[PDB]
Amino acid sequence: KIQDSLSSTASALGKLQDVVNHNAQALNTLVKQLSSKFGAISSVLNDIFSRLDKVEAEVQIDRLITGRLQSLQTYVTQQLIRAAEIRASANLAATKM
Amino acid sequence: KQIYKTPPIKYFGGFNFSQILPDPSKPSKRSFIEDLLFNKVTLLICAQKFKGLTVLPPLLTDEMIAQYTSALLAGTITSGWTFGAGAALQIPFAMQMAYRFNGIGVTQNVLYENQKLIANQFNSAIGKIQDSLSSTASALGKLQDVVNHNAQALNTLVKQLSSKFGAISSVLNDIFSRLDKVEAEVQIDRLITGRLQSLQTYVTQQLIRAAEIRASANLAATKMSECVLGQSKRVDFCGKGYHLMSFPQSAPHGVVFLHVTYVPAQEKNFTTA
Amino acid sequence: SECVLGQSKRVDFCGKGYHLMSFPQSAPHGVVFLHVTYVPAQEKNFTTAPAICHDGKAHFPREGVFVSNGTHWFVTQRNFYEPQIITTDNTFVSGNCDVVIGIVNNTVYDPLQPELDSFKEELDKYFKNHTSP
Amino acid sequence: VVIGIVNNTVYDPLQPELDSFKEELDKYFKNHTSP
Amino acid sequence: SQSIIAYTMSLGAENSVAYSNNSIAIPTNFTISVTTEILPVSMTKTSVDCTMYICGDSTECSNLLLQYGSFCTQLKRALTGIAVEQDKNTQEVFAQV
Ligand SMILES: *[C@@H]1O[C@H](CO)[C@@H](O[C@@H]2O[C@H](CO)[C@@H](O[C@@H]3O[C@H](CO)[C@@H](O)[C@H](O)[C@@H]3O)[C@H](O)[C@H]2NC(C)=O)[C@H](O)[C@H]1NC(C)=O
Ligand SMILES: *[C@@H]1O[C@H](CO)[C@@H](O[C@@H]2O[C@H](CO)[C@@H](O[C@@H]3O[C@H](CO)[C@@H](O)[C@H](O)[C@@H]3O)[C@H](O)[C@H]2NC(C)=O)[C@H](O)[C@H]1NC(C)=O
Ligand SMILES: *[C@@H]1O[C@H](CO)[C@@H](O[C@@H]2O[C@H](CO)[C@@H](O)[C@H](O)[C@H]2NC(C)=O)[C@H](O)[C@H]1NC(C)=O
Ligand SMILES: *[C@@H]1O[C@H](CO)[C@@H](O[C@@H]2O[C@H](CO)[C@@H](O)[C@H](O)[C@H]2NC(C)=O)[C@H](O)[C@H]1NC(C)=O
Ligand SMILES: *[C@@H]1O[C@H](CO)[C@@H](O[C@@H]2O[C@H](CO)[C@@H](O)[C@H](O)[C@H]2NC(C)=O)[C@H](O)[C@H]1NC(C)=O
Ligand SMILES: *[C@@H]1O[C@H](CO)[C@@H](O)[C@H](O)[C@H]1NC(C)=O
Ligand SMILES: *[C@@H]1O[C@H](CO)[C@@H](O)[C@H](O)[C@H]1NC(C)=O
Ligand SMILES: *[C@@H]1O[C@H](CO)[C@@H](O)[C@H](O)[C@H]1NC(C)=O
Ligand SMILES: *[C@@H]1O[C@H](CO)[C@@H](O)[C@H](O)[C@H]1NC(C)=O
Repeated sequence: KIQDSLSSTASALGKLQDVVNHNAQALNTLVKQLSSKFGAISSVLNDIFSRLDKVEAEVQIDRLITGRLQSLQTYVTQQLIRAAEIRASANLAATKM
Repeated sequence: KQIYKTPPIKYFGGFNFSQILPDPSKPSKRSFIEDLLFNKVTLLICAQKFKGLTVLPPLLTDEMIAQYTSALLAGTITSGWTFGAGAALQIPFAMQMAYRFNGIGVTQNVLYENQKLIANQFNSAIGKIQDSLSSTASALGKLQDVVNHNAQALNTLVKQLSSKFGAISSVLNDIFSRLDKVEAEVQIDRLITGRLQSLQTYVTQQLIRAAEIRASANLAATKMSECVLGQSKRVDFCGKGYHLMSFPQSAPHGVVFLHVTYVPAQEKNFTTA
Repeated sequence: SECVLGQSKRVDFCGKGYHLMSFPQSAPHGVVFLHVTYVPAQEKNFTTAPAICHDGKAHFPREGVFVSNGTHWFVTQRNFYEPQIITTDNTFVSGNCDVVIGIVNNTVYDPLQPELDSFKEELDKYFKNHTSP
Repeated sequence: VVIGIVNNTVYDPLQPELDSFKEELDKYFKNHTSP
Repeated sequence: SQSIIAYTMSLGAENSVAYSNNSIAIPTNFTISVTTEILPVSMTKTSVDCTMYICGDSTECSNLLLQYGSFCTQLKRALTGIAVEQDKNTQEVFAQV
């Protein structure tokens, strides 16, 4: 009877499913984030340098570097939280076994 | 709650505890095993912390932690395991160990009939441990990266303030003596926000690390409650085998257990119905 | 799951002492447990020996520990003073009494002793009731 | 009903407690029937 | 007759156990005691508005907050994860029957 119950519905393996979804939704937001302007002229670094003189262009890009860099520190910090939860469930599966 | 002490006579039925009980010759009251442990973990750069990075001393001094451990080892060899649940009740050691055997599934009639062999077999085991601890440099690895991660993280904090973050210079005084005050406030903001996000990052990592030490001080407090103050029925919790007892030892920023376990020797086939 | 829905063998988990049972109580943003534990009261010391030799063979307590108050020996529970007379029902034999150290001498009365002292004497009374004529 | 049971003899401990007394009580009968 | 004093900590009342190789101690009585114990199980749920906190009642601030991308959707997503988790902490303790 166990064999049919596992294959009955799509919510049986839910615990192992949101683990792989949360690790693929987090990547998409990281990729999609670099289309944002953060208050700069444009979202492309190449076109900023070819429209503004060097004295002023150093203001816009710093407003774009500090945004892309902060959007990457957030991703690491979230992973440190998640890795401390799986570590709490690999220490329970090592006790069940 | 009380600080017990072992009697002057140290004849515990043949078992030799000289390696774990306190040693009075040394200026501190630390056993022989505790000395090897304290000489294997090492705790001008500390004077290069003129930026405000200080280290506070722990509340419990080392010479007082060695007294807690002494009472654990002197109330677990005279009173058995009765002192963790009420009034400590003395019991001969050769007779207490007959109760640890009785809790495995082996009747007590085997300990007395093999008392001399078992005592020597336990005496040799404790001797081999002392050399194993001092054999390699990876024995105390778990207590080592704890002190490395907390001093390697401080150096990156200090070295981080030599960066510019897109400003003219990394030195704060020379920015003011070269630019008019109307726009010198633009450069300094780049330098006072980088130096401030480099310090918020340090705190956040400490909150993560302190949550993984708190999860190991809640396992050492369970190993001491169950393995030491009793006999554990949980398989593979207090050592690989059938548990018998344990002996705590102190160490820098940690604790070391000495699990004594029972393991079956050679076997023989048989026919059963 | 353990203290409330059962009795726990983990020492110093469901209270300070030997656990008996527990009661939950609700509270704002938490729970409160009421652990009921068993603690031994006053104690008295005795003199003990690990085995007893009667017919040249060692004897060990089936459950309990040998104690004495000076005159003659007894076997009692581990955690409550209740002495009982040594009897073959209380003990089991394992080998002769020379290999063991610390063994002491006393007498073990088999549980059939009342089953014989009230019968063999009765049978001897029966035997004397029929041999005389 | 049980599967795998095998044949052997279980020795009564109470029997020698009477067999040695059958060696005594019945012997007393043998010691008393003959005269 | 009051002042502030500084001393050294005491680890507890010193005790000595008269260990001997033919002496045992058996308790002749027992007592029953009841001990309390308190444990937190959940904390208050919270939600935060994207814009009213940052650009409150200003029409010229909310429009340029959109150039920062999907930042506060992550905040809504993160705080909702905590909120829905707090219902599991109470559903796993009291709901075992
Ligand atoms: C150690 O414990 C033993 C076991 O209880 C004590 O021996 C027993 O003591 C009781 C009370 O003293 C005796 O009962 C009395 O016996 C006399 C004998 O004539 C009788 O006249 C009284 O009416 C009463 O029944 C009991 O007989 C005795 N056991 C035996 C086998 O004689 C012993 O006194 C204890 N010793 C110490 C130092 O505590
Ligand atoms: C407990 O009881 C046993 C038996 O009742 C005691 O063993 C007996 O000990 C005596 C010594 O006092 C032995 O006597 C010896 O006889 C040999 C000759 O065979 C002689 O050369 C020795 O000098 C000594 O007199 C006796 O043989 C021995 N009984 C047996 C069956 O071996 C035992 O000593 C008692 N325990 C205590 C602590 O008193
Ligand atoms: C318990 O073990 C210790 C350590 O092995 C013994 O101390 C040794 O005794 C021998 C015999 O004289 C010496 O050669 C060693 O140098 C001692 N070692 C140390 C570290 O001091 C001790 O003798 C043993 N206990 C008993 C009762 O023999
Ligand atoms: C005797 O015990 C052994 C196990 O030590 C049984 O198995 C034999 O020994 C090893 C272990 O599998 C194999 O290499 C042998 O081939 C085994 N023997 C056979 C016949 O397979 C062995 O079966 C036992 N024999 C009896 C008679 O009890
Ligand atoms: C175990 O013993 C029993 C009785 O001692 C055996 O049962 C007898 O089996 C024979 C056949 O060999 C029959 O003729 C008898 O009628 C059986 N006795 C009864 C009371 O039914 C049994 O066969 C033995 N088992 C084995 C495996 O030999
Ligand atoms: C002795 O035997 C006679 C019969 O011969 C019987 O009546 C009597 O009760 C017996 N007495 C006892 C004490 O058994
Ligand atoms: C063990 O298995 C074999 C084959 O699988 C079978 O012939 C034999 O009867 C079995 N033994 C018992 C006691 O059932
Ligand atoms: C047999 O009976 C006689 C008395 O008639 C007695 O003296 C003798 O001891 C008895 N024999 C045995 C072995 O009991
Ligand atoms: C108990 O120890 C003392 C001294 O160590 C010794 O003289 C005595 O024989 C020991 N008692 C037993 C029963 O071994």
